[PDB]
Amino acid sequence: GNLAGIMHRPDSEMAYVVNEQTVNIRLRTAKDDIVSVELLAGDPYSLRSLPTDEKFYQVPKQMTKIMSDGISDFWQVTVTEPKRRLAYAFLVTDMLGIQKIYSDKGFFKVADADLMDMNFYFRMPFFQTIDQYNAPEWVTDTVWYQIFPERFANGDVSNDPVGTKPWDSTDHPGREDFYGGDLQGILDHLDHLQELGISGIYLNPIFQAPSNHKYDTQDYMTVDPHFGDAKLFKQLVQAAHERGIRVMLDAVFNHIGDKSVQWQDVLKNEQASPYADWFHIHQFPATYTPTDNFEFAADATYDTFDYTPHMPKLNTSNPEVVDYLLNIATYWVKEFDIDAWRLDVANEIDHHFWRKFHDAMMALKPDFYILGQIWHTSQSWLVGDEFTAVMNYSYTGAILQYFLENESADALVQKMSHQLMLYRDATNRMMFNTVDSHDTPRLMTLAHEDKQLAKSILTFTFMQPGVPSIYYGTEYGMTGENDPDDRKPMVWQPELQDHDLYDFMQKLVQVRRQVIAKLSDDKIIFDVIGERQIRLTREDNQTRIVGVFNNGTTDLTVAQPTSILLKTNQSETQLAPNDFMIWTEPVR
Amino acid sequence: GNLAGIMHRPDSEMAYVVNEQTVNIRLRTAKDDIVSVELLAGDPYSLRSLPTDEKFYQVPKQMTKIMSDGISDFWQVTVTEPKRRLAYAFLVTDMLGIQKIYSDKGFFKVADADLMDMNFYFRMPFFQTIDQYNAPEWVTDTVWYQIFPERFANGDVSNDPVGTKPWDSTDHPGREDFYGGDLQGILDHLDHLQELGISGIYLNPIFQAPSNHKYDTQDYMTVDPHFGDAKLFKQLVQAAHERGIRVMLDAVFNHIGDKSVQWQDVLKNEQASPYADWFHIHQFPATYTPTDNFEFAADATYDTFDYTPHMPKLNTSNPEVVDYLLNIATYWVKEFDIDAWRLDVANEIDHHFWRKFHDAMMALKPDFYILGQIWHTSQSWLVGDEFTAVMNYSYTGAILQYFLENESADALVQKMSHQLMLYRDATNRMMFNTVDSHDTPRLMTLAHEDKQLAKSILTFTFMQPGVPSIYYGTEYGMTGENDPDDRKPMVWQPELQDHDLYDFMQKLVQVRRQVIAKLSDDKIIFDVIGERQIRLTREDNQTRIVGVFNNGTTDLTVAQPTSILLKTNQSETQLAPNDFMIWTEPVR
Ligand SMILES: OC[C@H]1O[C@H](O[C@H]2[C@H](O)[C@@H](O)[C@@H](O[C@H]3[C@H](O)[C@@H](O)[C@@H](O)O[C@@H]3CO)O[C@@H]2CO)[C@H](O)[C@@H](O)[C@@H]1O
Ligand SMILES: OC[C@H]1O[C@H](O[C@H]2[C@H](O)[C@@H](O)[C@@H](O[C@H]3[C@H](O)[C@@H](O)[C@@H](O)O[C@@H]3CO)O[C@@H]2CO)[C@H](O)[C@@H](O)[C@@H]1O
Ligand SMILES: [Ca+2]
Ligand SMILES: [Ca+2]
Repeated sequence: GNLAGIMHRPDSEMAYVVNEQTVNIRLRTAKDDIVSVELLAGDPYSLRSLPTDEKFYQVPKQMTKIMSDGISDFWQVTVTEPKRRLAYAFLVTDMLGIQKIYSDKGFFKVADADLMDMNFYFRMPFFQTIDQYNAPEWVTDTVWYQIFPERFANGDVSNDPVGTKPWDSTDHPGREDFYGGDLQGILDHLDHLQELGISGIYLNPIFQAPSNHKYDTQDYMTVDPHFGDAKLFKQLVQAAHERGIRVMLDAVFNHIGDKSVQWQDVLKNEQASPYADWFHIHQFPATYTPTDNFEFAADATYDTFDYTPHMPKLNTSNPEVVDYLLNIATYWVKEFDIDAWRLDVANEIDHHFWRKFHDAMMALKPDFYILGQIWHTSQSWLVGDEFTAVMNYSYTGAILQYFLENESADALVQKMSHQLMLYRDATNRMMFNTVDSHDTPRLMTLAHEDKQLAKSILTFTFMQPGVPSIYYGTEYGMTGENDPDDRKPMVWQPELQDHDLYDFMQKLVQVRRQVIAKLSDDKIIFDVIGERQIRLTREDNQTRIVGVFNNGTTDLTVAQPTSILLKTNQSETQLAPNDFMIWTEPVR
Repeated sequence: GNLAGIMHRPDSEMAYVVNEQTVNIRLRTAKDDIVSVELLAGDPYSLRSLPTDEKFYQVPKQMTKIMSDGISDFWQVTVTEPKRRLAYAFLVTDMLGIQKIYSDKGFFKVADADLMDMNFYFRMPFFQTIDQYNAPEWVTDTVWYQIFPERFANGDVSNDPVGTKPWDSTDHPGREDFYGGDLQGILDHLDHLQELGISGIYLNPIFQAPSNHKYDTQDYMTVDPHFGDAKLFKQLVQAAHERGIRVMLDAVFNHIGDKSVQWQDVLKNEQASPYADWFHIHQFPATYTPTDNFEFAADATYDTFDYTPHMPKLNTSNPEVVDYLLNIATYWVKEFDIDAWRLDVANEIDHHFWRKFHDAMMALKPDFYILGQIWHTSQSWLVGDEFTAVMNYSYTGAILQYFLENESADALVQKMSHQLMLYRDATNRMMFNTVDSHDTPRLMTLAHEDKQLAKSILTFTFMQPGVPSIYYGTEYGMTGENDPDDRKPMVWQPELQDHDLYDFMQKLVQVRRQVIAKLSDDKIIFDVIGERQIRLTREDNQTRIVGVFNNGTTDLTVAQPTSILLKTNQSETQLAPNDFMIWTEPVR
């Protein structure tokens, strides 16, 4: 066997507590190298303390191969142990029939393994629910809608910025444009969101800031006055909740704007500022050389987001900054009852801070949802003591690459399988899946205005374990290249809206909320059935939902399903290129 | 190449912060499968934000193969980055000359890799010193001596337990014997410890408890009155410090004794006890069926250490228990100035508690030493936010197995290499190495009274990266099987002491403190030079210390060293079986 390809990391996503008496254990092996894996497991102390002749290693548990990423296979088993202490090792057999035991002490022939010594084994020493990962159940039933508030609806011309342009969804916005969108506009169109079927709103930043995007915060404790005021924000959250819609705000804690009181004080007083150590200033006075790009300087004497001199990095190791940020985080939850925080640039703030943030939020609301914006693998923030989930950019990015280019279905399934095996099972169901946002090109533009392709991408994404989100205007087919062109004014003129796509999105949201979300602890299966042909299955003990996606260049015939949920061809048996068909069937 | 054998886990012992601008990065590969590894690394944002044509991936950094465990090879490189943000990927070339890039996105041909996309890469997103592992420098210079206080010296007959036996180092103690050892006895023999050269004392538990070992605590806030009182303990710590000797106490926080006020209250009041939720009680009244073994019950209705009904497990998730234990931990440090805590059964207490414990201790004493007693791999407690180190049972156990049985030198070197690559480099230098203790058989008994073999084991262990400890009486050749026979009264009668071994131990302690501890960031090298023949090298930029160990059945000839530090044969060139020779030489 390929022993270098076998690995178990104790106390990780490969060995974790599910409830007071139950753990999940995983093993990695080299792809198709290992034929079977059994777990030897039980209470460590039982071996030499109990008077019985029976020993826990005499009764193996079979592990199941659950996924492969093309390089490795992943095996899993659930174990229950009333004594809430577990010692375990793996019996691995390769394709030639060579069996070894793999433990914390390495690889052995069974005959050479010291199976009576509790210290031979890997350990889950005591099952600690205080240390475990917990998923808030309400997220399961959510479909999110992301609003960039400057561009969703102008409900009040009287708060418009100077220079506001006429509302025109066909514009190509510049970086510094204003169109006057605000909180009253969101309130005015809650009916649209309820009719679409969404159950969560994700807002980009709404606190006082000079820009149209408001990531360069001036005051975290004030709704930007071009958007509204505290009374109006409270009204919006209550109106959303009345409609069964949760609210997630954007926390921009990595950096502050340079027009904040704190940064202006540093500019006035230099190192004698009370805020000097709230930042990362290498040389005083804090300075930079301007360039023709507002958002770039080569030589700022302080750390910044990216290279922009207008977003000085906050020193979140400073206890005064920790207290300031936790008071902000607490204020919006306690006073306005929001349901979730989306954490901007979350990876660049330290774990010590995020553990304090987690503890503060869960003390206010045990079912709070904490979503980190991170584009790369995020294991260290998803143990159970920091975030609930991250933006799932790597997962939706792989889906986009498959549909928009010509890679094999095997490649896509390998990438998705790799992603799922990075994290605990419950974590995977909390990941936030969006195919576009205020920082990437729009779906309809990536698809070159091929609506069938757009529908395929959305449907495939809405079948995945994580929770889906719709970026405002996707439901009407809005186009746009990357920022700022992905921030067009929302299309409210019916003559400019794709009504067929809107009808489709209503149906797809209902499949997600009424069928997918109501399975009970389901299994997902990825089957490559042909060249660029994928069968996706989700199934519990009662119900199987199946989606077939034909993204090759030939027609595909499938058996006529008895209960079709959603399809794009008029046929009940034929899929043309880029067609799909979703159906449901009882499990036999 | 064996791609299934290649792995990098970001934000772990494979990618960690050393100081504000510097990180260490490791890669695992299959043994001898990969010929070279280069790191491509730099500021993620530089790729698209800087106006220069130069890109960080155009200038690779070579990684060095530092260790192999017989299954995998491990590669390492240190990276400095003034922007304190790092994106990185690995260029790996196998034995056939096939080169691929390995990143957070998987394996690629270089030509297919999206090297201009910061999200292609693994990430160290911002270098957070608040999250890093820190090693206290003073531990570097320490040699510990472990005292089991009931058995070290009776300095006061007036506090002896009823039934105390005459002091006789030739006895085989029973489980419930008392010999009257106490704190005044330790004070009385500090001269012996200073003459031996030790610089740290590790005490087994000293707080009020009914047993001879005192792991069944009755009151954590009181020195056991058969050992002494608070005034005497303060005197002992001050006298130890005056001699340059640090003090480590044993914290028994997993379980309490059944004669504690808290457990007795549970027995009196059942679930109406104010302490009911300080424990893990499944059924009230808390009960068990006694057996002929005091330390065993099959059916206790509450969780216990092992299966002993006299050590109910504490519920360290309960905030009242957390506060109680942190107040104990703080009291002995603040009021008596101890230097370290050794944590009994540390793995069975939750990480949430240990993070609070760490924060409390470091707030009192930034250089505090926190040592966990854990027999299995301990990665999750050694990140930098919980313990400093653990008891290094797996490492010294491998050394014992080599010297006492007949395995190959390759096997030993593989096991030690595996251990070192589990942890950060600084952590490895904080691990606590003892070849015996109050829970295992004595060295001289394991060696079947072969003093040359005992000397070999001690010398080999004292050359390792971790800090060494001597269990009381090792320096005079005390014998003993496992507990209780490893707890004989200390041998103070000169006619019964091995004076040659004592002289040897003085010399070995001086080699450790005057030579090994004073190298500056050294490299350790393990060379297998023959059948059961090992050359161990430690070297910095000025000094190399070399030890050769001949544990085969033939004579071994070595070149005459110019500066021999320690040897067992009278020859300066010949090692007989079980001889060793340590020397020092300048690096050329
Ligand atoms: O002026 C700089 C920039 O500010 C705003 O960008 C924010 C993004 O909108 C937000 O989603 C987040 O994105 C960054 C990721 O966190 C980071 O890891 C890396 O991938 O870059 C992303 C894009 O910059 O954070 C930024 C900063 O708060 C504003 O929306 C942009 O128009 C503007 O260019
Ligand atoms: O009455 C039970 C037992 O109590 C005392 O044993 C302690 C050991 O001395 C101490 O070092 C520690 O050892 C345990 C390890 O933590 C645990 O992981 C596993 O390896 O078992 C070890 C040995 O029991 O803890 C125990 C309990 O506090 C006492 O010294 C013994 O004589 C007595 O048998
Ligand atoms: Ca407006
Ligand atoms: Ca005494």
